[PDB]
Amino acid sequence: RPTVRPRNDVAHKQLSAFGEYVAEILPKYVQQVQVSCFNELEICIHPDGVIPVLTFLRDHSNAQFKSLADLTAVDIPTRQNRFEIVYNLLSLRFNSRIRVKTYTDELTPIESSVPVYKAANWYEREIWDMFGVFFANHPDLRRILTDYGFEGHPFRKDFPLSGYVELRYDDEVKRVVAEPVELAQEFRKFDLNSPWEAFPAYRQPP
Amino acid sequence: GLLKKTTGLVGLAVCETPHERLKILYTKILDVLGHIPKNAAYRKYTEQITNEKLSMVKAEPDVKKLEERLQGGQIEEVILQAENELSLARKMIQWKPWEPLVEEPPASQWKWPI
Amino acid sequence: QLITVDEKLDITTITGVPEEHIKTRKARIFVPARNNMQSGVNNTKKWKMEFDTRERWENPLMGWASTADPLSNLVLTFSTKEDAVAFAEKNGWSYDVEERKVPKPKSKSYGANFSWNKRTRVSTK
Amino acid sequence: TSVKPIFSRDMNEAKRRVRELYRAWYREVPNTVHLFQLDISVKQGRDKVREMFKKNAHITDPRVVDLLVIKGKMELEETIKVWKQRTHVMRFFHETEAPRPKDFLSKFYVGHDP
Amino acid sequence: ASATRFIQWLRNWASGRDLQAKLQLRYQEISKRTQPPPKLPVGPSHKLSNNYYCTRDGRREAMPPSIVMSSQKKAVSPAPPIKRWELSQDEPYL
Amino acid sequence: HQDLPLGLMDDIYEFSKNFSLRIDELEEMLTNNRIWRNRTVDIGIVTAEDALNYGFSGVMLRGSGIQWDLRKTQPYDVYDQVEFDVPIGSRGDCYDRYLCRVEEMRQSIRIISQCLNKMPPGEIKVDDAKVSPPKRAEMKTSMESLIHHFKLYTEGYQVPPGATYTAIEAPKGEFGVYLVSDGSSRPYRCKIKAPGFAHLAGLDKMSKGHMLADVVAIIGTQDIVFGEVDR
Amino acid sequence: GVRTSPTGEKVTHTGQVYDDGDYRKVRFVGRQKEVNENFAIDLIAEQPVSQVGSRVISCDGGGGALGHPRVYINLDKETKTGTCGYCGLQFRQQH
Amino acid sequence: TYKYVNLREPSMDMKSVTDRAAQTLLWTELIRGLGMTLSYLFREPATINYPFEKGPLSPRFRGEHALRRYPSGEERCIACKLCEAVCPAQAITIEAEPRADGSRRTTRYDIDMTKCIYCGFCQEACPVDAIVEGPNFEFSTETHEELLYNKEKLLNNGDKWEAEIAANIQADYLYR
Amino acid sequence: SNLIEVFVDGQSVMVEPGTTVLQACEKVGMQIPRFCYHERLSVAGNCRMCLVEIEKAPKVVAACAMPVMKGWNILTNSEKTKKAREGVMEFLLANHPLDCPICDQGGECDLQDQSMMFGSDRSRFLEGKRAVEDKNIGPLVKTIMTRCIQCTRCIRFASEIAGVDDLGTTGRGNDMQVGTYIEKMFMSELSGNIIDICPVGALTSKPYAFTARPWETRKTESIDVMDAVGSNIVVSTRTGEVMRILPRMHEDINEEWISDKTR
Ligand SMILES: CCCCCCCCCCCCCCCCCC(=O)OC[C@H](COP(=O)(O)OCCN)OC(=O)CCCCCCCCCCCCCCCCC
Ligand code: SF4
Ligand code: SF4
Ligand code: SF4
Ligand code: SF4
Ligand code: FES
Ligand SMILES: [K+]
Ligand SMILES: [Zn+2]
Repeated sequence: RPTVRPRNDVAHKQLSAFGEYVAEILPKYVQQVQVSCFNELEICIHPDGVIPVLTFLRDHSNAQFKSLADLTAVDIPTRQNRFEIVYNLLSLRFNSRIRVKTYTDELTPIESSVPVYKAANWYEREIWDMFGVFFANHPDLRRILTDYGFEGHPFRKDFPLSGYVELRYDDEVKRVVAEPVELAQEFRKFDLNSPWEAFPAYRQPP
Repeated sequence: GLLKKTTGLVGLAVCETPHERLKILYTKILDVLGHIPKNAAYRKYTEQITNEKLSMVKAEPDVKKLEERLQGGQIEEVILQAENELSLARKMIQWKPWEPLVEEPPASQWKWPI
Repeated sequence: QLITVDEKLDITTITGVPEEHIKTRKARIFVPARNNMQSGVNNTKKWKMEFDTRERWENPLMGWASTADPLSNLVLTFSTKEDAVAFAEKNGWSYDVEERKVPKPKSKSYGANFSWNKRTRVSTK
Repeated sequence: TSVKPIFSRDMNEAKRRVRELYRAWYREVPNTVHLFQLDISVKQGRDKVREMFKKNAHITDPRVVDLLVIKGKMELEETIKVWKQRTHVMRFFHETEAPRPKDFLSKFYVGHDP
Repeated sequence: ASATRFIQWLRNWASGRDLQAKLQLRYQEISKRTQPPPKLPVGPSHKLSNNYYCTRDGRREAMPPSIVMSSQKKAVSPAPPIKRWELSQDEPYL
Repeated sequence: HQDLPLGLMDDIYEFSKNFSLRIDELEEMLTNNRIWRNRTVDIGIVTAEDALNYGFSGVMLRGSGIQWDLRKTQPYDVYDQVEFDVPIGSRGDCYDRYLCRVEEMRQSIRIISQCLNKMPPGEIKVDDAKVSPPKRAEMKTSMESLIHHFKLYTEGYQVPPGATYTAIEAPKGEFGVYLVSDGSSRPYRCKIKAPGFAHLAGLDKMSKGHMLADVVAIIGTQDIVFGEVDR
Repeated sequence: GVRTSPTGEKVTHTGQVYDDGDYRKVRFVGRQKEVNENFAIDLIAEQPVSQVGSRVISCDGGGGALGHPRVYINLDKETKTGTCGYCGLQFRQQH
Repeated sequence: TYKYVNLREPSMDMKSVTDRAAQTLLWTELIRGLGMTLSYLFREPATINYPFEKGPLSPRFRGEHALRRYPSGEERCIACKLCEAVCPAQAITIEAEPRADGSRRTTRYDIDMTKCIYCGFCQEACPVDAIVEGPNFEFSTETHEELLYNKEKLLNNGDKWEAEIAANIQADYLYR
Repeated sequence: SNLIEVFVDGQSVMVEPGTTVLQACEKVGMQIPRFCYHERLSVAGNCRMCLVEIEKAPKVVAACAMPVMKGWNILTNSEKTKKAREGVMEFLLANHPLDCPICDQGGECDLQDQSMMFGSDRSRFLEGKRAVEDKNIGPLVKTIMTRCIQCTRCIRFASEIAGVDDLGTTGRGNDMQVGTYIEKMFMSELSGNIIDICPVGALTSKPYAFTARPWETRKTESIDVMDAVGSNIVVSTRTGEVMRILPRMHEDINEEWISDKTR
């Protein structure tokens, strides 16, 4: 079928088998395992298990996920633990990828994974900067992307797109100053969602 | 069985006695694994793959043919992976991840879309 | 090792929001009304949180709509009103909660269109 | 209601960190005024430090206090290492911002906001 | 292309290459800036029958993830080990 | 978005036919120049293990001998149908990474030559008008096409809920997006994995034991564009 | 169809013009008010009505795929003409 | 498949060692580098004589915006707002009302040229070929305000450039 | 006791006798596509967009009108159901005018949206289209009747809700036309509600004509003050300006209607 993405059952079965393998070996930490219809494996864990689970996947002979592809956060305000912490890992030995997910809120530290991957250093600084998730035992946790003295965590869903302050050069004080934001043209919010359901397969129970 | 000049990976030295090094390492792993409960999946699975690797090492004196059996790259990569497993096994004893789940997630923690 | 905290969760001091946009705002927690121009109901499933509307004025140069309200476009989505209320409380916003309106079950009967002695009989089809 | 702490296990431990941070800021102001060639006085800088601390005096959650101290230490580091420029230090003082009126009548005359 | 024979010889010798065969300035070998109109083909879904969208609706064949374990035998790797690369036969060494 | 205009492929062929000579002239200036070698040889050496654990990708890996290239190992659109070689370093230094990049240019021309010859006929966007807009001539004659055009350019297509980490072998290394769909026509979250982010994070490590002027060379060897580092 | 106001300012095709006390016209002092003088309302009115022999006619604005979406215009009423909603051309059923 | 870029053993015979000593002492590879820059001195440069000569462009080129008309002079734009909806930068602002003759037309059509990313999405979205990106790229200004285009400016651009815009559309519309 | 068990895609649901198939589906969160059906009007069953397969039954049923029987399994997503929807949508769009850019319904149109969700993605109609003359029914409701899909919602609303029997259908077959036959104005204090219930841009607000698109409006839920009923409304605004007033459903006050003064 020319327009439809072909399925890959063989990879789906392999990744499912490995997902059970991980769950059996680390029952203390694994809460959910799932494989998407495009064959990506996700391990959902208790936050206490960040270091043991990541170490296992890096070092175990049947895993060897030696490369941390990416580390990021997602803000979901409706959840009690609004922040989802996503680790994307790559195994060159087995030419495979795995995603490890955990959660935290605004006041609960997550264990820094710099001991497992040195790559994690800056990714965790960015998560702290943009989302305000604190990582315990980080060698140097501080803002990385925002301005010095910037207040707030911009990537949170309740942070306004245009922020609270804006900058200009003021001649009286002969320096750049920060003042409350005023826009000559307000950003125009669009309501795009169709009132008609698009995907029956994902309908939620009433 | 001539000794190769280079592994081709920067920082990974050539190993002069790969068979002895691997026999020592795999035996060490099985020793550390004896301290893990018998019904822990980490022990059962790691003992199984370790023993298979140890049998290959004993059944192949040719390094290049041994490398092909193990499918782990250079024999020096295989030695490094064994050292990683030995280090992991010692961490697992302290972590004890075979214990029951510490805590269930809140009700809708892994529900997507919301 | 865990500790015990009994304080009501309050994060207003660590979110960076200017004080004006916490104390003087009124969050509205509600399920959006169905757009009456369409019959689809898929936009009435989730809870929303929006803030009070503030001044928009005409830009002298172009006539564009200008604003000084940083929350003018902020709209948050929640699975339940309890989640929305919890989010509002910990952020220090005062809020109003409007109970979800659900269309009541109707009694429909095609046969009633042809009633022998009731007013429901239709004069045209 | 049992939670993972950040640094402090209770308010008494948390308030020790607050006092330590205040001392560090208090001693840093004279250097900051000289290093950034600020036109404010050392007393003004310390009066501003006290004002920033004082507005958070109502917090009773040790985890919130820990984050405030954590963020306060980051801000102090940015100042001591001169990662901030003069504009950043002076942003605490809102020199170019006109006095916002507070009483009901003044706000009524200018606009609609409360 | 306008270089004299002497100057062409001088620069060919200095560089060591036959520069004139591969000039970096374009001349008449480029395609015309006016071209005949195209007539592009149409895709596989351009049919008048046997073409119901529900038989070619990729988006609606997407499914939620398969939950293999929820908190509510031989060892396996995530995939078979990767095969050793083979040295190029075009030119193994620079 | 559109098909190739008539005559473009001929001009790409004309450009490609002469380009390897331009690389040769570049190599005459640098490859054997003792000053260039002094500035790059044994500068910014990274071991294979450190490169992996620091999150490096692309030439930052292959320069140190790691045999990895997503076009080969995790191929996309049609990379499995073209032939090319992956250049590999042996010293893990700036000079080897320079050589890898120069050789990759040669292999890129080799791929381009195959794409020109094996270019097939057909449409250039999915024949599915709930995703790709219809042709303008159809939009102006058929009711279905006009509705789909109107909706695709106002609401956009809805994407089924889910999350993917997708990566390619970009010129600077592995470039990926962790894209989260909530079922609507707007993405819920889009994290951009930029290879230069991890690479620049490794500058302090790579600059150990080097002089100030070597920091310029190491930054260059990493090939850093702050559009993607900072996003 | 450019007309001017008592103050002298040209009136645009959307009817815009600053009134007498409007300070905003200071922007034109020493410069000029850009006004397009080809008023489309006056130009389309110059087009003749097209006589046709059917109750229904189709318009695509001319030029095939270079015009507008093709629409069908009903010409049953004799009081008025049929006007294309896209391009403003008019049609009339003859006899 | 892979290749090694820098994995070779130098020959250690006397002839080869003496070759490298001569290179070290006589700077031969450096002299060879001088040869290449010498050959470029005697090549014709690639510079064109701007503004008397111009770089080549194609009919698809995305430049300054313009609003187009029908042959009768009627505006093509019918205020559908598809362009405004698609604009990735929110650079377009539109108001509309019934015209005095009942026509559906705009009363405001603004493009902030300093918000615009010159992406061309507006001209793809337009159902009537009303808004286009024209061929002009030489419209830099001395003030910011001059780059905030209203409808009169954009209609004037269309009347100014229509001769070239129509020909360019004539060359590319079969690829659209 | 009184309730009977039916199944919606295998999911059991208990419904009262007389419940239609469409209402049973809505009990499990599935909205059957519709055009002629409106829950506050009498059932018509003419658009046929609601056709749905009943397991082990060879003929699709009009879900809006068919009473559900005990033990039925309603397959709302079967191949037979999808092909029925595609076919009906194809007939609906065959004579429909290519008006979306100039049509005020665009962006909040049930024909557009259900075409996207349930119809095919292209046309195979190779003929010329129908064109219908417009009717003048007063200064509030603009008629562009070539867009009408003959759903008869307006007729049923006028007769049953407004108690005015002025709207009907004349002619037959493909030439059937909704209107008043004679020149006549639909001036009732509830007349403007036919704009809302008309699924297409056949009936549109004259004062609102051309001024806005739905996606750019901001919706402020509010209350009416034109009388003492207290009808719930939505105030649509754009860039600081009020653009129109819409009903906001409230079962215990105005349901989903408003008076013309409120509107
Ligand atoms: C019979 C009895 C006779 C006894 C006497 C016999 C003597 C003849 C035999 C000896 C020949 C002596 C050569 C003298 C030139 C200097 C040689 C030299 O110093 O070269 C080595 C120098 C550094 O070499 P390097 O690659 O860095 O490695 C060495 C460190 N391990 O490398 C360099 O210096 C490179 C230069 C760097 C500058 C590059 C820019 C200049 C390049 C263009 C120069 C053009 C030639 C100059 C001509 C000038 C004419 C006025
Ligand atoms: S070119 Fe792109 S950014 Fe500019 S107005 Fe058109 S759609 Fe908007
Ligand atoms: S320029 Fe085109 S797309 Fe934009 S409002 Fe006018 S007709 Fe619609
Ligand atoms: S009623 Fe809907 S489908 Fe018909 S022209 Fe209007 S917007 Fe398009
Ligand atoms: S005018 Fe509208 S409501 Fe009335 S029959 Fe036609 S489509 Fe239905
Ligand atoms: S909704 Fe059932 S036939 Fe119209
Ligand atoms: K309507
Ligand atoms: Zn027309």
